[PDB]
Amino acid sequence: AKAAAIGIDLGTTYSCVGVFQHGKVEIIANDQGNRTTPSYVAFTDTERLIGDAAKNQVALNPQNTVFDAKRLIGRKFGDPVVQSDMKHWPFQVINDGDKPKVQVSYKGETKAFYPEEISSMVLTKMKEIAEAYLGYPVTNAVITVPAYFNDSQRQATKDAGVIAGLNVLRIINEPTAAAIAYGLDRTGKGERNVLIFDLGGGTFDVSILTIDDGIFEVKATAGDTHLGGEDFDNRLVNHFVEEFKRKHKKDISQNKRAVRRLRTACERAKRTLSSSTQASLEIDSLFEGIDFYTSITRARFEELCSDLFRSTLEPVEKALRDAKLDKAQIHDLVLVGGSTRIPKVQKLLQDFFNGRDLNKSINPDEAVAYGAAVQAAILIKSTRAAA
Ligand SMILES: Nc1ncnc2c1ncn2[C@@H]1O[C@H](CO)[C@@H](O)[C@H]1O
Ligand SMILES: [Mg+2]
Repeated sequence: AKAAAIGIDLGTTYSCVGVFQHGKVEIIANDQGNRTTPSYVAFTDTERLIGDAAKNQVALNPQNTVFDAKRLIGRKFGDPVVQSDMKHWPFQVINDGDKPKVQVSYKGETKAFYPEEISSMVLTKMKEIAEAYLGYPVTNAVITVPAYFNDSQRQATKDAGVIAGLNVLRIINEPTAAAIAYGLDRTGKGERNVLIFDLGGGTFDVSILTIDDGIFEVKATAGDTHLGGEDFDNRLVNHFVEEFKRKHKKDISQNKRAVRRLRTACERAKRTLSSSTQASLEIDSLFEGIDFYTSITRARFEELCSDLFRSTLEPVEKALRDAKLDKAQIHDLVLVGGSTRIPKVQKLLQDFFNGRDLNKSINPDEAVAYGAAVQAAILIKSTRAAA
């Protein structure tokens, strides 16, 4: 009779929704079969597109396709971070009372939205994905945020849930949700130190938590808000642009279609390289009707991104220093984020911890949502105590 509650990982680049029922979690696929959904919203003269449909039409509608709203949420327009990020976005960000708003063309009008309004559209889609699986309306949810988010950012995320028609049970930290997915808070009495290594599409976060009798304390947070999978895609694209120049004596960089098609093929070859030692790249008529059929080895990809992968250890060292803990004092190392599938990244972290095994038995893309779904199921319990 009681509807299930959902756990939502409201990500910078992608979001994910889960439900915990009968001792098991289901990470829910959307109608296109994807277990993760782009945190994108596109506006046209006739439609508001959310998720895959928005991301899939970004190439020709860059001014009216919004993404990265999580980088603006709960911040001031005057913030240096906001002014820097704006230089990289094709959509307009406006100033309304020292608060940023995204401005687009939508259904015949110029319209401006607060970041919480864009995130409420992403949350609306995640709610619908869950309702398609459950077969009934969903209202209760736990939403996750980065551990470094302040009160303004947490409140703006709750407001996004409220606008989406969701009752927000709690806002919980992303690394806490990942620890809950592994049941790390169920180890009973005694302090447990957990390091969460979160490398995603566009961000990198390291968090150290101490858990005692199910109570969490964030001991340190470090990372780089501008390091992730997209930076590795960028390195591959540069390598291929150079290769094309070498073979055909043409620079393909100015044709946006060629660069986009190359970037899309690069990202897929990158995924293959996590499972195979080689990946072929085949593109028909990339530039001036020339087919670009080539290959790349895992060793070459690792060389291309080597400095980026190595740089992930600096925040790990910093977090350990800030938490006042030695490497040997960390009980569990947990991998989160799609980019942690890269073998070289796992090797570097393992070597840093002198050969320690890494927790990766839960899909890295889904661990945060999984933990949020477990917490949501706990929070809606309303049993009266037996005599
Ligand atoms: N198997 C994989 N190997 C490497 N990167 C991956 C893999 N799966 C997903 N990613 C990356 O994780 C990020 C979040 O989806 C993206 O940058 C994506 O390219
Ligand atoms: Mg994330």
